Amino acid sequence: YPFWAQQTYPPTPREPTGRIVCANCHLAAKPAEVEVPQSVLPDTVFKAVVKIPYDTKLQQVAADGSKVGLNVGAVLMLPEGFKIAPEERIPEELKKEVGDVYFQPYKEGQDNVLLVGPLPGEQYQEIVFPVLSPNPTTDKNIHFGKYAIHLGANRGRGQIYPTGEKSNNNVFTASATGTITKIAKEEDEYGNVKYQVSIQTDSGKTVVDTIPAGPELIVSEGQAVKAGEALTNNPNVGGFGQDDTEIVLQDPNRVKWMIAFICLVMLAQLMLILKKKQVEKVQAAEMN
Amino acid sequence: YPFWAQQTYPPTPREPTGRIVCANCHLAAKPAEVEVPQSVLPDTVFKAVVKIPYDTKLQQVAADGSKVGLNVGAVLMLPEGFKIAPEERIPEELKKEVGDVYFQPYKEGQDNVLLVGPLPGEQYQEIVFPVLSPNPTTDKNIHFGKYAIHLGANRGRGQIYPTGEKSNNNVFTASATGTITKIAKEEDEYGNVKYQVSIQTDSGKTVVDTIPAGPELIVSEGQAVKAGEALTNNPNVGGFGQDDTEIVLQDPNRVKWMIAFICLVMLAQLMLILKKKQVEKVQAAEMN
Amino acid sequence: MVEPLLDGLVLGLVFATLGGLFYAAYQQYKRPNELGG
Amino acid sequence: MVEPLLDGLVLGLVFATLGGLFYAAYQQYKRPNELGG
Amino acid sequence: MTEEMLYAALLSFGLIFVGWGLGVLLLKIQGA
Amino acid sequence: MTEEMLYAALLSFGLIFVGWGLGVLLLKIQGA
Amino acid sequence: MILGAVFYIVFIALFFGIAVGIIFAIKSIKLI
Amino acid sequence: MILGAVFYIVFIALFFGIAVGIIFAIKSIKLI
Amino acid sequence: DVPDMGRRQFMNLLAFGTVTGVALGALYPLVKYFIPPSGGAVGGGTTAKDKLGNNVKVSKFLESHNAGDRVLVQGLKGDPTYIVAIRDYGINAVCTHLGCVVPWNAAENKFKCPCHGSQYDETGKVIRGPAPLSLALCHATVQDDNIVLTPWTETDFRTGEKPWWV
Amino acid sequence: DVPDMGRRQFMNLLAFGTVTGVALGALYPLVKYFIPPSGGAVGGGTTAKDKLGNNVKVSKFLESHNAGDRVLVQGLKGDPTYIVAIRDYGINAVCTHLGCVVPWNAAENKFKCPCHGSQYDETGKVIRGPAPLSLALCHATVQDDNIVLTPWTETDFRTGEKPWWV
Amino acid sequence: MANVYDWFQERLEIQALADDVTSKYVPPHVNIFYCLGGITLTCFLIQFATGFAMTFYYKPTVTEAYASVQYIMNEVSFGWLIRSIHRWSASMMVLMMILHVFRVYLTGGFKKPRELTWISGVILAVITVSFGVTGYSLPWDQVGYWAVKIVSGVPEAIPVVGVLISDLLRGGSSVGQATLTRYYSAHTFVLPWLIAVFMLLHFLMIRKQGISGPL
Amino acid sequence: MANVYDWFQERLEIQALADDVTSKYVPPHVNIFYCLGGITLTCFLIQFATGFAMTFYYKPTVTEAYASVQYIMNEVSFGWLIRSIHRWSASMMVLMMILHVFRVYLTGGFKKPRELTWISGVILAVITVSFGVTGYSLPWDQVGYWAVKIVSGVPEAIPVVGVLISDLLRGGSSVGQATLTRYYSAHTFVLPWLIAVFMLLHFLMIRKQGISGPL
Amino acid sequence: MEIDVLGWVALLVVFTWSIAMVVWGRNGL
Amino acid sequence: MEIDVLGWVALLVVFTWSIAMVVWGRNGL
Amino acid sequence: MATLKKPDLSDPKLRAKLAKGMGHNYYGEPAWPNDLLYVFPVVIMGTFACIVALSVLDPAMVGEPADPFATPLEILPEWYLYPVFQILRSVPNKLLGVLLMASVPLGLILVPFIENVNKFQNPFRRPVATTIFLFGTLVTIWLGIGATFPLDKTLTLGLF
Amino acid sequence: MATLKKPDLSDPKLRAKLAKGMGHNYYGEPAWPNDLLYVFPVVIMGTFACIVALSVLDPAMVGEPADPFATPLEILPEWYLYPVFQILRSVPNKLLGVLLMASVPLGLILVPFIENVNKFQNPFRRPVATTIFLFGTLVTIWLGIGATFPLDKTLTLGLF
Ligand code: HEM
Ligand code: HEM
Ligand code: HEM
Repeated sequence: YPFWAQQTYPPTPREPTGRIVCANCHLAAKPAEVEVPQSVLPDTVFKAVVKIPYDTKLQQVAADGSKVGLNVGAVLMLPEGFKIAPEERIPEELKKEVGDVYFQPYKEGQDNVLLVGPLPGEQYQEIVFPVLSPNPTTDKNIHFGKYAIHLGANRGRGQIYPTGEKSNNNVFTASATGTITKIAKEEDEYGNVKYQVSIQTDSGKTVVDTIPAGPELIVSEGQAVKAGEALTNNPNVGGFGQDDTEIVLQDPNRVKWMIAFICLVMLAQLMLILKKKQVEKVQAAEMN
Repeated sequence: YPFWAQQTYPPTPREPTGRIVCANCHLAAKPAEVEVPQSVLPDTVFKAVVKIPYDTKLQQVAADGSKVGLNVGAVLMLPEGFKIAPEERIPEELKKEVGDVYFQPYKEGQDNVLLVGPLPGEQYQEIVFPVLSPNPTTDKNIHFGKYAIHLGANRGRGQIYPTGEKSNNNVFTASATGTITKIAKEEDEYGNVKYQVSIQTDSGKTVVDTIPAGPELIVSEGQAVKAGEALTNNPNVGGFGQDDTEIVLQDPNRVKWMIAFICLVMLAQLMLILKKKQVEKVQAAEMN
Repeated sequence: MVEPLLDGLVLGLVFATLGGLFYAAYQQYKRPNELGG
Repeated sequence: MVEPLLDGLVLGLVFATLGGLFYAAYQQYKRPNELGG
Repeated sequence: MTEEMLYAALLSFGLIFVGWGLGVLLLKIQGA
Repeated sequence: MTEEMLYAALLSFGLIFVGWGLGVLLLKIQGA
Repeated sequence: MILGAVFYIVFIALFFGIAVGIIFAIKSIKLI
Repeated sequence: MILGAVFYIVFIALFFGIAVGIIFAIKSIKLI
Repeated sequence: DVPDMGRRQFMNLLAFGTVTGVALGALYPLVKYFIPPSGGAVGGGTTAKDKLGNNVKVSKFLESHNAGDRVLVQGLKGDPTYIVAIRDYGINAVCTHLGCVVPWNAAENKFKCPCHGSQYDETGKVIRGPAPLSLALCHATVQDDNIVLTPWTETDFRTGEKPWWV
Repeated sequence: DVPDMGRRQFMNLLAFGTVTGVALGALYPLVKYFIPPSGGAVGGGTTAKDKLGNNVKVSKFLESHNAGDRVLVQGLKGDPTYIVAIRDYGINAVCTHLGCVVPWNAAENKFKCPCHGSQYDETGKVIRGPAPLSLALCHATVQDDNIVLTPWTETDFRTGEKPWWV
Repeated sequence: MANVYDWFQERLEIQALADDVTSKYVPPHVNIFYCLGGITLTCFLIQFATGFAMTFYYKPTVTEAYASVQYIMNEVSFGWLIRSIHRWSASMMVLMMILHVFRVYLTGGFKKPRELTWISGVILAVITVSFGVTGYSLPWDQVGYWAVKIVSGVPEAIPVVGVLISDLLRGGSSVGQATLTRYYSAHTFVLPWLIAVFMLLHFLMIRKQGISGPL
Repeated sequence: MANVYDWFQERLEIQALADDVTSKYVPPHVNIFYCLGGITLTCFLIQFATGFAMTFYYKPTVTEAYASVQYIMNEVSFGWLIRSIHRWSASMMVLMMILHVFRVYLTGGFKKPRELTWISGVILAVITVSFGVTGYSLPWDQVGYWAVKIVSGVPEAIPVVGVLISDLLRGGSSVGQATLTRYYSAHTFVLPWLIAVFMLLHFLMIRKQGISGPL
Repeated sequence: MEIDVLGWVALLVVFTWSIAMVVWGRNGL
Repeated sequence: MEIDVLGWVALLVVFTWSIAMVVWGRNGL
Repeated sequence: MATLKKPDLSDPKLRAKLAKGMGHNYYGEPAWPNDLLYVFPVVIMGTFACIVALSVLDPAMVGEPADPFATPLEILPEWYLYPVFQILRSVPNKLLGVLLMASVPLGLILVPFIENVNKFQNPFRRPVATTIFLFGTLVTIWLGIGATFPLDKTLTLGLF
Repeated sequence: MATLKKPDLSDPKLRAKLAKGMGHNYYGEPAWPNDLLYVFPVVIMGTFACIVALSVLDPAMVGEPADPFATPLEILPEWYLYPVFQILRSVPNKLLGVLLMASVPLGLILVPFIENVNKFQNPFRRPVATTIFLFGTLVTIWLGIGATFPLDKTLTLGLF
């Protein structure tokens, strides 16, 4: 959950390497995308689109075991100065495509760093940020230019709780090397099913492995599989992903002059060629 | 007195400007010189000569008034690593020319910064430092190369005591603007003669100026000279001076190779000319 | 750090160039010579 | 910061040069020409 | 972010011919 | 510190002639 | 795209215009 | 000074020597 | 049926004419580029600085930094300016002759530019040397923590008329 | 009565010969000059450093600097080396493939060089990726205040034979 | 006024120089692709002007390189334009070169009379690529520092002198200040000299043998 | 082997180049003083080599310039020799130049056929003196900083553009980092280009008109 | 937000007009 | 302390031998 | 018309040049005003104008401060270094990598010595070259792209 | 003997050169091997050797860290800047200083336009020049030295 990034990594969701801390608990990797315009003018509302696709007609394991669907969520890192557009500066057309999203700032102040989710995946395969570009003209310390944008997006339950304990949307190795004896499956009048496996043989040993209700079983009975071995199966169909992009907080004048100069240049080119032609005609009289 | 520099300016006798704090109390300026060799080899005793000349058959005012002669003293600033040669590493010849001088380090540690004096001027017109050059070979943090040397030398009583009060080897202005009335000359059964002058006239006033016994008098009686005016004469025949120089703590090998290379070069030059001659003779056969 | 616009200008221009070059190699591999080689 | 050795090389060489130049201006202001000017 | 690439590729390629032809056309209309 | 100057001045000047003459002498002894 | 395309065409055409325009004006006044 | 002067003279003379030496040895062996 | 020298010069004018335009255009920004960005584009006078050009805390200065308070500060345009309860004005320490910092003589009250023996008063104004003009002046107020130095308009409260620096 | 091609070549040999000498001589020091001064000409291993390449105080590290002590330090030759009571050896964090710092995975125990998906153990030795050789090792003792890192001679107490780095 | 021409003509023979120019001709086999060289040159002249420009504000030190760049981008007048042109023009110089190499090759212009021009051109290309790589690291940002930290190790595979080489380019065992210093010296002093000598050769030969023949 | 000569001869006409050389002659009026130019040049080549050398260790920043120099002097191999040669060779370049100017003048070699060579030479001298002055301040020691702090104000006397000029050379109102940056750019990039263009001219003209006549 | 479009277009136009202008000028390819 | 003297002398000798060597070489002035 | 001056095949000097493959600037359109003075500036301004437009529309960024301790993910050299970077990472033997890289310029140096076997310019009249060229140009772009994929999905480019 | 080839005054080409003051490299000793190849290296090594010796015997120093707040006493530019520094400090009017300085190179530029009145090389055959030269050279060294004295004792040089 985006807000767990917030609790576990207070100061920022992005490590010096660019990783983004969501990768710490959500260990699968599915693809993720951000689309903004190539350029925006100062002080202008624009649309930043996060994409977080997954096979919609697909289900994941629930915490107790069921088989519900998954939610999506992202952290979007806009450049300094940028922020979510004022409710009132958002045109109807766009308000409608944004939905009931709670853009939530990583920490007080950091309004350009946005957390969002969990939101139901069936509807929010793409999430639309109404963002309002800053104004170099009134904020002396925001400058025109190209800036990075960072995104981390996730769908599906993660693998590790902030407490630090494993979840159930992953696999469970084997406690130690040896042979398998019995596999029981308790069900505490509260704590749902929890198949229990036992090892042993060779150098003593009598350890046990208790595995939550949700993952499969791809183990049989009476086999000697060493310690740390895939005896669970991988339940997880979720995953987390990153994308980066850039946007140019562009100044109209820079463009307007650039145009004027391009026009001067073409004009000047024309004049040279027209000239060449004059010379060609003049040279023609020197042929004879 | 060199040791007053020490008390008033503990950390160093030289200001960031290169001035040297002795100029603060000794306000006259007579010339001063330091001579060291252009170069010394590591770990070698050598002679640094301070010169502090003045008209030997000349006398200055004494503190009570008398007319004794003056003493000299200097602060010599050698480069890091340098220091006063061990009593035993000083050849007889030189020991004899050094005399009974107490080379005294500016502060514990700073053995390359040397204070000396007061020493009687009749004999110490030049003061000879037996100095022992450092050894880059055994002290990893002393390097061969050219280094500055700084000298401040003085002869004669100074002008201001460390307490901050005027002395008597200078001039005494006039207390305020007005006319001169009476000039008396007390003599406390201890505190020697002290001519006293009085002003007044115009806008009230009745201030008095008490001037120690030693300076002249070039004032008469009944004259209106404004405040701050030369009414004493300048007794001082002393003065303080600076000189700077450089010395190369030189490495034998650097010289020995330089020689070898110079020899290769001359050798090579010879060969080219000898060659040219061969060609000249060869060309001579092409004349006919 | 990658750079889509450039990467694209690169290929457009590479191919358009390799292309017009062969086109020119060809236009002359047919109506060639004249002037005296 | 001044520099005695250089300052000296400067003058020695300046004068020795101004000198040999005039010496050469002269040696030729007398036994000149030949070859055909 | 990669629709920029193909956009640039096509146009950089394409606009040459537009320029080329545009050039030729100028030639026709002048009388070369 | 200024005895360095005149020392350099004299020699820089002087050694030229020593070189010059030395050159000439070589010429005599070779037969030019 | 569509909006670019329009501007593009109008921009080039506009200049193409001036080109052709200038030839003749320049031609049919004995400068060419 | 005196000590320089000696070395100077000996140094030059020494090389002057080799110069002259080499001419003749080099001459009176049909290389010159 | 061939254009004369007249109409060829015309074409040239058009052609090289506009080409010059294009060059001037390109040249313009390059030129502005080399002209350094200007000190304080907001006001005319910034805060003072010490050795490292940091920020001169008011109470650490008063509390301990030389007696008869006349210390060197990094003021307007980076000129080292003496600071002398404090004093209204700072005294620019660059002598008006060639630009050496002029040390303060507590013992004689005058300033001496040691470079060529010129000297000033307790006020900046000169009394000798080859320096043909008084030390500069500037306002030394206080904003919260440190000091605030602003350029000195008014007339020289030492000279009689307009300042040479306005 | 004219020297033949034989004796002209002789003179040349002498002349251009010695001129080459002179050039080699001049060239020698210039060459040595460009070769950088060497790290620690006294011993083989220096003290460790942190972010600013300062000096890693022992008690500020232990007291507070990430749990399951596996932090990056600036070690031998400036290579960032993980430090893991402490541990004997440091683990060089440059993967043996192309030289990216390899992050530590507390959750899986393995190292992953994200550049090309190669991985190592708790010990340095590799178990996959295109990295064809284990992370480097070095002694991590303690001299008074900080840490002392010395080059690792002995045999790889992980591999079986001589180290690839000795 | 007083004919400047004659003045120069008397001394230097300004005319022989004009005549060498106005007696060259461009053969009909010469199409628009025979501009890639000039265009590559033109991109270099743009690099030279803007690169020089930046040497007035950029500071080749690990403590200030990044901020200098930031300063040039945010505070210097048209700085953003100067740096941006230097980036694009770097990219186009390399590209245009490669196109030029295509034209040379699919035109057999590197053959007998002219293998020296082609060899010198290959060196140009190595020099040109060295600019790109040294310059890439002057911002001392994350991308650039890491790129340097990699290429710089490559040389170590070479057998006897692979570590020395590496050391020479990086000013020691690892990347660091020495590296930035050396890359700066390289990018703003060494390479512009090398590239000018080899362009000088490339052009001189080209002028000496004229363009290659028609195909 | 296979005569390298012929290879080159076929393409470039290596021979026409050899012939231009071995057909020049030195007139009898030409004495040892007609070496001052070459000797001045030689001092410059020594500056170029050693100056380049130092660009590998020197750091043009107010925080590190002085220590870089100290490092070059104490820790870099033969660094002391390289810096010392750069100092002396700077001093001799200027001196030898001045002698060269004496020879040119007391030889009337700057007359009619050759006033362009003399004018270009005067510019050389201004360029050469600018090296000295910019270089003087790179150690950012007391002597050098103060020398810069003075010359840099001189321009302000000029009427309309005296302050702009000053500002351009010092990168602002006072001396500071900007100044060192600009002087560095000047000393290691601008001036070596300018001096190479004008030496190129000076030499070319000289080659075009041969030495002046006998007196 | 369409002065932006005129901007990129300016790029495409000069690149195009430039080729056009060369071809025309040297009757060329 | 007299390898120092040989040092300066080396300076004087090359400066001298060099002139000598030029003069000789070009029979000269 | 244009402007044309045919080779003067009557000049021995021109003929000797043609013989050594090399008199082609003596005939054609006159290089001076026609090209040098009128189309060269056009090409120059055009080149400059595109670059300026690109620089305004898509200016340079400032990335993040170098970190010795933190290796980017997303670290590629510029495009023209793709192939080499490809080659360099996807070849387990470092020395072989180096040599393969060095072979790119050493190779192009031999090109004129290898293809000196004949004297054909036109690539049609040299099908073997034109093929080894095209082949190489292909392989080149091939590894260029490969550099942008992950190591494994690299050669295949994710297709086989 | 040496090696001599007298002017071929029979060659019109040589004569036309001589006429415009300028054929003097067609006669003399042959420049190639005789000078270029044998005395030039001598001069080069000699020049280098002296410089190296000077550099060892008298290496460069490192002075003290620049101080914005503390003006040296003992601050002079290098020798070749003495005269100008002299002029610059001993002239109360700044602009006049600047112009006098600027006049040094602007002046030397006119020199060949002023002395073009005749065509004498030899300074003996031009006593006015040789004098204004010598005069100037003198004044020059004069202010050079003056720069090393205090402002007052400056012009006089302490003599009158
Ligand atoms: C671990 C401390 C952790 C972090 C930092 C984190 C950050 C982001 N998450 Fe998440 N998340 C878990 C851990 C962490 N997440 C765990 C464990 C779960 C499963 C909990 C449960 O449902 O019992 C979890 C869940 C989510 C979800 C809901 C997925 C679903 O459909 O069930 C989302 C959308 C999610 C996203 C993110 C994002 C984005 C993070 C970026 C900072 N996590
Ligand atoms: C003032 C505080 C002061 C200093 C710093 C100082 C330093 C050096 N001196 Fe001195 N000195 C006085 C002041 C200072 N000196 C005063 C006052 C006197 C006169 C005292 C008296 O005799 O009543 C004085 C004296 C000397 C002398 C003796 C002169 C004599 O012949 O009477 C010497 C030799 C002397 C030298 C120095 C040197 C050197 C200083 C360098 C640090 N002072
Ligand atoms: C082909 C020639 C050149 C190429 C290919 C080239 C390339 C580069 C590149 C790619 C950069 C990195 C720009 C960035 O920060 O993104 C750069 C930076 C820099 N270059 Fe060049 N360059 C060239 C010529 C020059 C020249 C001749 C100079 C000096 C006159 C120069 C001076 C600089 C400076 C000072 C920087 C640092 C400023 C900056 O990083 O943006 N360049 N160069």
